[PDB]
Amino acid sequence: AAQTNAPWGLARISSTSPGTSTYYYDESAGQGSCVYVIDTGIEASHPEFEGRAQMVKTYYYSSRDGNGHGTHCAGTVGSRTYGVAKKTQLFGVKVLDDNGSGQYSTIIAGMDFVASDKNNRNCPKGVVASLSLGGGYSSSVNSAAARLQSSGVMVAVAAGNNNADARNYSPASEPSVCTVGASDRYDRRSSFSNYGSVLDIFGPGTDILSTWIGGSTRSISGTSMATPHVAGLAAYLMTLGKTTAASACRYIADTANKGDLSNIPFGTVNLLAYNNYQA
Repeated sequence: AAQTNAPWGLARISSTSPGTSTYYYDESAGQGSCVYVIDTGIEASHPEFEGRAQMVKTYYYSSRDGNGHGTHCAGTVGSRTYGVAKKTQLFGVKVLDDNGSGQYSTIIAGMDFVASDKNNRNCPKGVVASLSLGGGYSSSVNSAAARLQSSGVMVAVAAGNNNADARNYSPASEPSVCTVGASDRYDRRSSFSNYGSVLDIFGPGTDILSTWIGGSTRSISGTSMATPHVAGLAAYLMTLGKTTAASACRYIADTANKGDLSNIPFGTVNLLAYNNYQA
């Protein structure tokens, strides 16, 4: 399948070169997979989600996304126009309030929630979790992400936006999950992207168009935007049967575009997520 005039990041993940604008992907499109977006919520009524998104858990007075961040990330995972995996099922877990903040204890509870809740859902092709959040190093936060991964969920986490080594941030620094840095449309490391040996992969993160609350759209930047590209890619590849939740991060690294990004610090992987789809 070909989506013309796609957001640059979608085109990038199906291309061996920057500077194109058509996204190419297998029509299976993540059908039969599920992606949990652990964030500020999802505006599931947005026409872009086509009834495939639902809120399953909140720790606050509403499950609605009063911020937009979670809706944007969910759109990059799986919206019809802005998403990588256009037929996946999206499940929202609201661990962040409408200001985008959340206590680590709430975030940990949300990760343990997903590890159990997947047993209440139909995801024959596999389960992914996208975590566009983080703070300073916490062994308890890292352990929760490790448990979620161990339970059979492909965990993708943001590296962080400090232009610093991600070893000092959580869950970015957990070795067993997939830690995602951000790049721009010219294949440069995004100015804010964290780096370091704990990164596994880069995805598009600067000037990413996606869904927003109020049935709208907007372009924003962050490792929060790169992460759902990788989460959606994992769901897509799992639906194709090419990899599993336990092996998808390594597979994405195996099949990435290699050595194409600029301003990658010595010791950080130079790997850009790529779906290797041959039309």
